[PDB]
Amino acid sequence: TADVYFKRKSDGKLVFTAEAQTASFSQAISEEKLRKPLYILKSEKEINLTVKNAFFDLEWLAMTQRYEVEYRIYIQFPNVSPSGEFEMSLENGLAPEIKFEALADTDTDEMAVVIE
Amino acid sequence: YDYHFEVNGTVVRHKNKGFGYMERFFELKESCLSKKQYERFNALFNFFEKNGVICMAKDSIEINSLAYHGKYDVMKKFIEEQSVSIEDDYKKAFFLACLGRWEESYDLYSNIILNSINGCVYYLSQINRYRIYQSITQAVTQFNGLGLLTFGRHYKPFTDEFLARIEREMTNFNIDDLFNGMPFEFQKKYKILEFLSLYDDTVKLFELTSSDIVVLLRLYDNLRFLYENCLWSVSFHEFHQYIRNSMSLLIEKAEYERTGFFMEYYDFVNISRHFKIDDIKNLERSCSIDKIRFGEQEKIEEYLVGIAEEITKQFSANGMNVVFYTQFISEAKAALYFAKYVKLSEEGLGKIVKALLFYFPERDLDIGKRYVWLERLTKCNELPKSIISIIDDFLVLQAEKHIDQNYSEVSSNGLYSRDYGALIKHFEKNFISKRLSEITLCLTQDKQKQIDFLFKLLPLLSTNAKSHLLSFKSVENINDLMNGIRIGLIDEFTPEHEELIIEYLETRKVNYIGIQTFSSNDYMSTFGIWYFLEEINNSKMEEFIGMDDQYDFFVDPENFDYKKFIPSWLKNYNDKLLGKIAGNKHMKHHVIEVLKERVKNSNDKRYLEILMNYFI
Amino acid sequence: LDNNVVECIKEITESSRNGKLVFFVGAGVSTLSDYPQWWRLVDKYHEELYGSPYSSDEYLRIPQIFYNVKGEMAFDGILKDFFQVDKPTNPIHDKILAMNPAHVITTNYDNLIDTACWKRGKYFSVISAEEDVANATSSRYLLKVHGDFRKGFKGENVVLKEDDYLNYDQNYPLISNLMKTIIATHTIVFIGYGLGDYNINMLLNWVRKLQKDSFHKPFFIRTDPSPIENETLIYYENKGLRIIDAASLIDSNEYDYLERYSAVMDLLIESQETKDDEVIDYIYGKISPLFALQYIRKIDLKHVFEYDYHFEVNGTVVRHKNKGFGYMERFFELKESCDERSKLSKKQYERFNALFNFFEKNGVICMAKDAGTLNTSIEINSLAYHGKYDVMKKFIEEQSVSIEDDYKKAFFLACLGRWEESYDLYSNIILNSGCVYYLSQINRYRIYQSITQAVTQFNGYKPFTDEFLARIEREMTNFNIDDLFNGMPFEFQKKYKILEFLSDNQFLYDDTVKLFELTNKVRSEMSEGSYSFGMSSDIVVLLRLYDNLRFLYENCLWSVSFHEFHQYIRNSMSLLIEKAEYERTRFFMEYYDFVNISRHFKIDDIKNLERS
Repeated sequence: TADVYFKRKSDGKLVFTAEAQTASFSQAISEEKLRKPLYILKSEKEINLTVKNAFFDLEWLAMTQRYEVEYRIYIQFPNVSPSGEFEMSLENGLAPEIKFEALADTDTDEMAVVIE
Repeated sequence: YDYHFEVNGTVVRHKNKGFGYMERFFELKESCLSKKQYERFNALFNFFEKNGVICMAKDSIEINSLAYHGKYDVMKKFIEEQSVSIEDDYKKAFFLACLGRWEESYDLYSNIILNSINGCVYYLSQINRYRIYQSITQAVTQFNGLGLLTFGRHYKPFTDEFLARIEREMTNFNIDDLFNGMPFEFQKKYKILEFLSLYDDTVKLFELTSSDIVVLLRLYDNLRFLYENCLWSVSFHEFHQYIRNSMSLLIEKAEYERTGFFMEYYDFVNISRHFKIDDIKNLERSCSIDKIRFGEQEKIEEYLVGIAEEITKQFSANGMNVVFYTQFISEAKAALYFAKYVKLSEEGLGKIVKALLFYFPERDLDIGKRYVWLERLTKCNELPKSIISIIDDFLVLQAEKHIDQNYSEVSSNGLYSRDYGALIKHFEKNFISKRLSEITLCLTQDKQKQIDFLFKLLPLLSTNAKSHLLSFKSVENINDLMNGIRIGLIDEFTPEHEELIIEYLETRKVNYIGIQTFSSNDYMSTFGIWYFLEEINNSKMEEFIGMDDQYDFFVDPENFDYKKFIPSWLKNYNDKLLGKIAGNKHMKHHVIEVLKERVKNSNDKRYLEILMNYFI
Repeated sequence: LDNNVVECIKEITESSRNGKLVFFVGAGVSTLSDYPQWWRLVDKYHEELYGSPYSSDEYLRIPQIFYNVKGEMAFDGILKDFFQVDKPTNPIHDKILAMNPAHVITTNYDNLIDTACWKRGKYFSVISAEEDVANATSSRYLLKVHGDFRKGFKGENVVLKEDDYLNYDQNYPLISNLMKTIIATHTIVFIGYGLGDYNINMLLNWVRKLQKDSFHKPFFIRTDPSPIENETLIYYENKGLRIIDAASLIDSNEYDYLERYSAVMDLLIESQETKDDEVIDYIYGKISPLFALQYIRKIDLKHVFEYDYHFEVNGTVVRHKNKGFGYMERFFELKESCDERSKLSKKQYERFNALFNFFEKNGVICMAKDAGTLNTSIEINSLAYHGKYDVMKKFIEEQSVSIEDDYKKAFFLACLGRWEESYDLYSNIILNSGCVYYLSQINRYRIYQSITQAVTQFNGYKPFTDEFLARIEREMTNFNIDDLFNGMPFEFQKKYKILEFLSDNQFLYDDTVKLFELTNKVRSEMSEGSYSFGMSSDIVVLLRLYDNLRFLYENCLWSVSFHEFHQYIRNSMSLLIEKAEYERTRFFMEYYDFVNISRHFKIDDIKNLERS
């Protein structure tokens, strides 16, 4: 039952607080034929996270009329962007699940960092 | 239940114990009685045949609705047409709701409800009217809660007056008691429509895990029931889930039974619509779907081009319709992801590729995810020269935006504009970009973000631009050398470059020494694998043993303590590396032990390939 | 508004919840929206007969005189040209609709209430003339006890003149009978009526004719500007009425009636469609009956509260569909904090420990927000599950202390395979029978099915004599189970809602679908290799399985042996073991899980788990 703290990258303001439910690190290679020279270690590494319960801060929703996510001993995730996919059910709806993925910058070439 | 009507269209009696009336009917239907019954007989005739009811058991279903085919333009001129009759209003409001415009549909469905005095149409109108209200509230909930987070701004497609108006009416209105509160004649004549006020066929799906035919055919029956009847609940999650479970299970069972099955144009619609990017990706992993035969390729070309036409019209003019965006964008991204396995004409290929690159919003598919979407299309369709132009000026426009110092392309997938240039160079090996080289000719020290961007696309640039760009560039940091290596500038490790790698190793040694952190820069692995490949010829990194894994594994494998070996290591290597690892022979027994454990524990079938192609 | 109006308001809202309420619409409501009221018409008749211009007898007589001397055509024409003015409805109509009345009795002759009813969308069977009562196309009636103009504008279609009121009984017998029986079998709320109205007087005379305590005292809403006098209040209280005044409720001017109608009616509709004592009283009635059942499925506790709060299988609750007070949130603060629970009434506190005894025994803990670490501790206090096969024989021969044990030993016989004797006393419980009557009814139906399928299995040994097979068929072939829940007292199918699925043959229709989504979700986690940091979808499958299994065994439902249930149990363990195998090579075995694999799995299936 890890707790998720989603903030904007520009400031330290908490965008929201959630409960982490799933995380995927299923990195793999791309197509070999389409992509003697020096070895490069090409890969298609991807990391995704999903939370089942979310709660947006009152100040954030009041002021809102790049991001960083940290979930808890505790592990950070810089340059994370959400996947705003919505689907509606015939049954009235109530657990807002939010899925987000960590971006990789060209200059730093790192996607996940964890401190202890 | 007197005659159990099975899916195929034949008749089997189940409960009738008296005289057989259905038996008499088809006999008169087949052979050649009062005149007033004649018109009743003929009227009953076409209804049965049109509805797929033909004859008994002893003796291809199509859908024609502008919404099902994705005709977001044919049905637009229908909208402006003056609806002739009450039924014309019913299909109109359903059609109005698909292209966003939920407020307009709410108006019309209210009008028909007060208008109609059979009365059956008053039921589906009532059901649809409630569904859009349920639809609106969920969308309103998303926009204020998640719409601010996703798009970054508040849209509020509906005025405060409308949302206050709608809640005033649907309050104290339940869908459960709607059916009971109808004339008793209506209840008897329409004993079927209570289940509307999906769940039924889902249970039967579980029981069957022929099975494939009886599951596949009834799928169109539901689609010919919801879509063809202008029923708005066909836009909800539960029906999506039923389609999601039905198709995903069928291909798994078909592939399992094959180890045959083919799918038509109608089978493109459900996978493109109700399946997400994870469902398709999961479907790829469990079973290989490239073996599937793709018939009716003529239909798929018009669909993919047409859906690629809509995004070009939408995103290029007056932003986009937020109400229509959520329903359509999800269907659009999956279809392009699908289009790897289909064959498309050159004119159509240019249409879909241009929409995928230029007019596709960045917030949905970043440069990494847009690249793999593009790359998948290259599998079945070889690269045409017109598409080469599309990727050409796409990179040129990307170079233009590389003027702001804050703006750097960021990709979750880990792929950037460099891989585009390699892909064009892969299919051409002689392409010279005139526009980018021209900007490289006018390249000065001011635009630093420009220097390292055209560095990644050096082979595409002309020789004149190569000299111009190289004058202001030198190997400074670690990423610079791999940028030069990726393009192909460096084919041998010069003595100067031997100093940057070891100095970085000093840096990684310096910062490692009481609190440690784990990252995925995979820079130590590149240094270590080079020693295994003998590309480096310096024995000075042996003092950094224990810095990270995949470093001592390729420098001093004889004492790596392979208890920390990650089996997913063999995947990241290539054909040359796998032979080298197998041919080194100082850990082949260890690798063949880790290669064999995964093949039995998991059904990934890729560790099977690595086990087999080189016997490492 | 201290005591003598709150009783009325809770009574009315309770009746509305049950669906048993009827609104006697008066003439004040119809005249609130502009409409030519009667005294304009009678003074117009006078101005026709005489030069210049009122007791009720004159109201009845002047049109009577005009009809007598001037004939029919003139009276018909003036009435038609004075009552043909169509008008839009007023908000009171949509309010009285939103109150959801079972039937509507109106002494008005305008097509105004029906128009609003059609605009809202509710369908009512309008009753205007004599013959229309026979051809009623619905069970909800809109009685127009004084006729209307729908058939035409001719005078006799409605009743206005004196002789029409004299010959009302002999001209409208069926409508009068319908009015009397609807008043008797429902609750009646009078709206828009002057206290001195003639219809009210005749109706009060009729209720005076009846005997004592043979009816509910009807509720009468008065809205005259003068505050109610005590004397008339006593006079009409002893006259079998209970009266609510808008003059004492608020203050307003004498020449506006819309605001005073709206005040009382909005108070009526809005009030429960507060404090802790009401809260614990509120959920007690919703929770007290279920003490008959040893175990309750958590996924069904939502249906107890009309889907108010979503119960998670792990013991956590989040507000799902609450727009009023957070009553159960308050209850948990009574549970966690003894201080506030100490300050409660004795009877409430005596109630409180019962749910405190209840909510502990079913595993619910607190909110999901306030939840912490939860242990998956499940116990099965059912002898059949533990397989103490000597004990139920000991439990069977003993004499039955009560009817509850009579059902328990009846199921023990069914567990022992001797379903012939099990059926024999199953009819005895039905004879002796009342919640168990429903449980005795269906289990008698399920147990018949097993024997019949068993009969085909053996024939396709003679365990049962033909007469026992003859008697079983006569009583059963007529018996249908689909109507069993509907064929029940109104309180029972309202109070006991979570027992609907035992009736239909598909007792696990919902539980299968919800597991498949998890099953494909779990098999999704198989390939993508994603860890489940939170409460995993696989655990809730085990929690759901333990939830459903406990209810079926503890409460003695014959579905514990059906292949649909056995397949449902088997398919749950297959994936949970499958996940554990993949987790190990990236759940541990217990005695409780050992029973289900040994009980509900076939031999070939066990090989399949071994092979994979």
